[PDB]
Amino acid sequence: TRSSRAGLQFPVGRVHRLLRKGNYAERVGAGAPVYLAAVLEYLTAEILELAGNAARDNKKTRIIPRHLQLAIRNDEELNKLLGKVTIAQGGVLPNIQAVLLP
Amino acid sequence: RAKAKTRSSRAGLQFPVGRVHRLLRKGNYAERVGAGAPVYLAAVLEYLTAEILELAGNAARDNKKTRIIPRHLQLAIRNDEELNKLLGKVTIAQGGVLPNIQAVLLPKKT
Amino acid sequence: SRKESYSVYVYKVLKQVHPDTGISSKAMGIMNSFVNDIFERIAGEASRLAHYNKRSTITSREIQTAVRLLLPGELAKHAVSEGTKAVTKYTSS
Amino acid sequence: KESYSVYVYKVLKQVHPDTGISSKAMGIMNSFVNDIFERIAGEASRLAHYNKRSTITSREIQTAVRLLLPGELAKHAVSEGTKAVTKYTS
Amino acid sequence: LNGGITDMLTELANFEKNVSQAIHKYNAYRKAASVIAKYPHKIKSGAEAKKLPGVGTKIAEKIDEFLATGKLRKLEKIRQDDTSSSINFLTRVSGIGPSAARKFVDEGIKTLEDLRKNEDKLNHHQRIGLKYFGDFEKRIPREEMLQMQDIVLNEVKKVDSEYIATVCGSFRRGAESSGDMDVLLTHPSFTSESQPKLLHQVVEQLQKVHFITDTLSKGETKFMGVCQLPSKNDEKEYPHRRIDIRLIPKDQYYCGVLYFTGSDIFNKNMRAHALEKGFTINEYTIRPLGVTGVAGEPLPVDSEKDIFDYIQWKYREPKDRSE
Amino acid sequence: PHRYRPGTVALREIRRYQKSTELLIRKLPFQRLVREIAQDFKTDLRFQSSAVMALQEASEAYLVGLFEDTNLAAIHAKRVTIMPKDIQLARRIRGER
Amino acid sequence: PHRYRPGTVALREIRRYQKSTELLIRKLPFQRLVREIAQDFKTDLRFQSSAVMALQEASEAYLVGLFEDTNLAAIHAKRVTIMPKDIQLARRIRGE
Amino acid sequence: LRDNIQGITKPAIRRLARRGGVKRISGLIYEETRGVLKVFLENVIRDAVTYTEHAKRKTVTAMDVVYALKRQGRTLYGFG
Amino acid sequence: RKVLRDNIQGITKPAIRRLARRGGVKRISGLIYEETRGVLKVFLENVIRDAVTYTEHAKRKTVTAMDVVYALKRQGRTLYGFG
DNA sequence: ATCGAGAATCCCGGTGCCGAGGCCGCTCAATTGGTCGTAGACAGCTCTAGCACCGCTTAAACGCACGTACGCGCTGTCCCCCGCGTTTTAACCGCCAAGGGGATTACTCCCTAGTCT
DNA sequence: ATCGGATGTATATATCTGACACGTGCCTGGAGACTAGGGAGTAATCCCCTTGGCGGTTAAAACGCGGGGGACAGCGCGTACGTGCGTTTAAGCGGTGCTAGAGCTGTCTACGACCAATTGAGCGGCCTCGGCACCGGGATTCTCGAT
DNA sequence: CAGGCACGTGTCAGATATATACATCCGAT
Repeated sequence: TRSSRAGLQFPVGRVHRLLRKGNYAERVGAGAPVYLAAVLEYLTAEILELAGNAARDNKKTRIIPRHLQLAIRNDEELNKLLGKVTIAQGGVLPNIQAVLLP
Repeated sequence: RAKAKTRSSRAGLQFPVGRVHRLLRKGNYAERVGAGAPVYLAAVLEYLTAEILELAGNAARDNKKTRIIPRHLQLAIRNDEELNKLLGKVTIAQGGVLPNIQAVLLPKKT
Repeated sequence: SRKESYSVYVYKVLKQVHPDTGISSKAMGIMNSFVNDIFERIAGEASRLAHYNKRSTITSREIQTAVRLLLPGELAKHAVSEGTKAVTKYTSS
Repeated sequence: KESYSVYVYKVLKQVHPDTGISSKAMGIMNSFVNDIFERIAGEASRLAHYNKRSTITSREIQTAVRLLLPGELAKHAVSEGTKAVTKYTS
Repeated sequence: LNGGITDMLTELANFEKNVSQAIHKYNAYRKAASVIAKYPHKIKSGAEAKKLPGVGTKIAEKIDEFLATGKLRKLEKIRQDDTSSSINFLTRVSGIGPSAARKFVDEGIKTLEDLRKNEDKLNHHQRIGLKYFGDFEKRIPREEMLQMQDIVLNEVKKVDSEYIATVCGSFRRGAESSGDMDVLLTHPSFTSESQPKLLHQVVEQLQKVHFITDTLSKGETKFMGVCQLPSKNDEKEYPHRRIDIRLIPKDQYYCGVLYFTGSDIFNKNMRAHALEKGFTINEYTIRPLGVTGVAGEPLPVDSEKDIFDYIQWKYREPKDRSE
Repeated sequence: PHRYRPGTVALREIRRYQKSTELLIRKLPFQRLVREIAQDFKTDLRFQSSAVMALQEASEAYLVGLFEDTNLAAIHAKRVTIMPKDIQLARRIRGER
Repeated sequence: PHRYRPGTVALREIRRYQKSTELLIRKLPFQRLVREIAQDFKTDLRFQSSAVMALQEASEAYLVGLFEDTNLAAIHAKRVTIMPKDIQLARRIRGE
Repeated sequence: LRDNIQGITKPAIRRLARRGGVKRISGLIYEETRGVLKVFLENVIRDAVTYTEHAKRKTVTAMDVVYALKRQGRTLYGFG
Repeated sequence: RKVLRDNIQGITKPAIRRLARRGGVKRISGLIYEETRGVLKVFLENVIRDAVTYTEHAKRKTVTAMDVVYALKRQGRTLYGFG
């Protein structure tokens, strides 16, 4: 398949099918699904790296949505990319204002 | 071959149902477009434009002017309580702002 | 060129509502941009809402639903009434 | 029955072989990837429409990624995507 | 035994290829007809054909309907359909095919007479195919094809004694008849890493001795045309025959000869043997398969016996390459 | 007896509620509120359980963000105790009114 | 020696700049700033005048909104002078 | 169904505000937060019920709720 | 060719004062001018980046107003009027 | 709680000016019959998951009593920005060169679904 | 001092996965020469639209300085809001029992997608006269100093 | 049209939490 041909793990066939049926433009070029697959693979790899690094803390070998929210909020740029989205049962990162503390 | 009558006149509207149909076609929003969709959308645009210009015309009339300029339009849009909510994320070129001063900003008098 | 706009149209609407008022060119372009913005917004909402329900077309039902979604209370109510009267008059031919 | 479960699981195994992912976080990743793909595709579509070009190509998605993502993520993503497409070309 | 079933599968394959734009249904039907024609028993039911690998559900039901009734309702309906039958008949002309068949039938051209009356609507290849419609559909007796080999070899060595020309195919396999002429030519000065005219002199001198009379297409490496044996001037002239000449580099000539000698089942059997033994063989070269599957550089080939030696397989004569 | 300084157990409790990821709202009263606010728009409509859970999660996120922002405003006012003035100003400055 | 009380001339110009609708910023310094910010990214750019007008008055709108919210923040703190700490409040709680 | 608004209790608001990161709460916070929660909930429910009505079905779906949430900028993850 | 520099100071103090008066303030603290200039510079940079990327698309060396109003529409401004 | 003396701020015409709006010629895209193709409408069938009810259990909510600590309220200092002359200066205002690029138009190359081997 | 509470370790629940087998729609068909055409890239203008100087011209920015009002501390009550302890109340949980409608599948048929002719409505040039931008005087209104 | 097969879907030992008893440091008075 083309995913092996492009050295990628996200399905180029499925994303090409979505571009066909999502009705974004009348015809879609050849490299468009490949390039989307690469971009999505990079973003997912970054998210999972941050989540795994967070799960290394707290001695948790399994990814939890709390870990995912922590990893997203700790990063600077990923915080702004996902600013207006809420993760279900994700909670918030710990933060107490200095004036409140004695 | 009878005398052709435009579909906007058949529906009794002013905005063209034909142009809206064309824009829906080559706007790539759906594969197929029904017959009633453009006439409904044209009627909606008629109502919205009528509301805007009625308010702008009133704002020009009580400002002793007989021609709508962007100031009148922005005053009409921002003055209404719910028409503002439709257009609360938009800025109008050469629009200006409504005159409002908070109470504490006024002098204490006495 | 062959640039298109909503000049003839909005002028006719104004003369229908206010018989003794004119539009400055900047304000006229503002009205044009407003019309294009609302058209794009409504059509995009209708397109998305058609795509969810696995349907393959845009009709009066989902445009009515879209103008019930984006338009708030009074404005939405009157716009829906005007649109449905207009479409009934059209299909009556 | 659309899902991205096997692919994100493969990516996780490639990056962190020893770490498992729960079902709820799995669904969160599914929603996140769908969100990003929809956002990029919509941006590319409207960008193609403004320029009056009728087809989406690699360049238009490259530009859409450049707008949507912030700086260093944008440059990393465009480098990786260009590498992938030039690999697929040969 | 099973001639009717095979004939019906052939007709269905022809209709699928020419009328349906379905090359894979045509291939499946031809494969079923081939495997049925080799079955040494009179078929008693479609399920009997279904137990063995090959024939699927649809073909089994069609065979069962034939055994019950002696025909297929769909086949009978499509036989009397003027448009579909006209398309199928027009696709028999060399050069006139599916696209041309639909276009011609859509514009009223359904028979050979209409094709002759509409010469201006046919290209050179279609016109020549129309001219030799009867001749092309005839098979070539082995003696006439031996004579054509003799003429071709004398002309080739007349061009240059360093040329090497081989007549491949069912003839090289020793079959008593073939449907066309296949010649493979090479010159030591022409390798994969080395003239744009080497085909041209052979073609031109074959024109000069009036052996080949028509040109269907001609390039620097591939020529397809029409040739005819010289008449005695007192006996009936020989029918026109199809001839193809392929120019292949010397390092790929013997691989090409092995490919074009066949037979096809023998080709896949040898290819599977090479694959299961760690080699990949194509029409052009022979390459190794690594432990990770990566193909290597092509190995030097100087004979068919060489290719047989690399795959540790005893050299089999083309007479013994039936499968 | 041994009592705590006001704010101390408040800090312990703020830590224990900020680390964990519960729902913090009783499910049944929220579901009853959703059903009672939904019947105004359409009479006798059913509700999927996951829809109620999604509504609760969204309300939790919205309210917790609003409370963080209005606490920030209160601390800005040289003040530590939150009053409704703060909430309505946080709503107004964010464009919601 | 007739001097107005402080603050009164402030309110009456408030009336003036809320009643009129000009640009409130000189064209040439804004154009030079825009060209500088543009050449920071890439060189050899030319701008249409409508483009720099669009940037100018969009910037006016943004700064007007920011000062409106900053005034709200200042009045909240029982104070009539806006200091930068009010600006970081407005920027932070607006979500940017 | 009558005063479900009072269903959410004052300690529940207190715990939620604690998660928000606040130390002291006035007395009038509870009424204001009940009001703002009611207005936010009705704003979401209006769009969700509109989506449900367009689908010609008499039960809402969590998919409709996340769609109505995404419509007004509050994107939600973890439900599809 | 004439590399521009030091133009952020070109936005004069009276200009910020006038914008503040339009906003509705009574008095201005002395050190908000630098913060306002910084706030403005970051906003112009955010808009100009998108406009320049749009202009890089279609291989065009001039920045029109229509692409920059598209860039403004990207960031939730949706400018009317121009274009 | 007044008057009085000055600074802003609307009403009087005039003056003219440039653009809003009819008007005409042109042209190309709505409009009108006609064909096909298929997308939903509509029915009928599962079956599942959502509403209703009951009891058991217990953890959180509610009410009451105190303690005290932030919130306002009131003074007191001082300093920092505002109002108002003077003194530059850089933004306008045309007034042109000038040349670079953004649309148009004719010419030639990836691709492309087969067409056959 | 001094009396009590959030983290490290054992340690028996508990529990939610990941690899392992079926099922069933996707999915590529397998090797390549042509082959006659469609979008897309490329060269050649036209002019217009932006940029760069050029000198007057003055509105606006820069600056200085008195001083008055507000920002900021500081102190003082005091009542509103934390803790703490009964108690009681309704939430979770775990069953049952229906049954309304979510979702799926099979027919058709009535809408829409193309498609030639046709024309009339909308788009560019093109004037032309009037709504309105200035523009000084003349009354009006607003504001601050005395008393 | 025929195969090949990559996702989708049940199903169970076991890593992976998870709640429950002491010791220790901290924390406020």
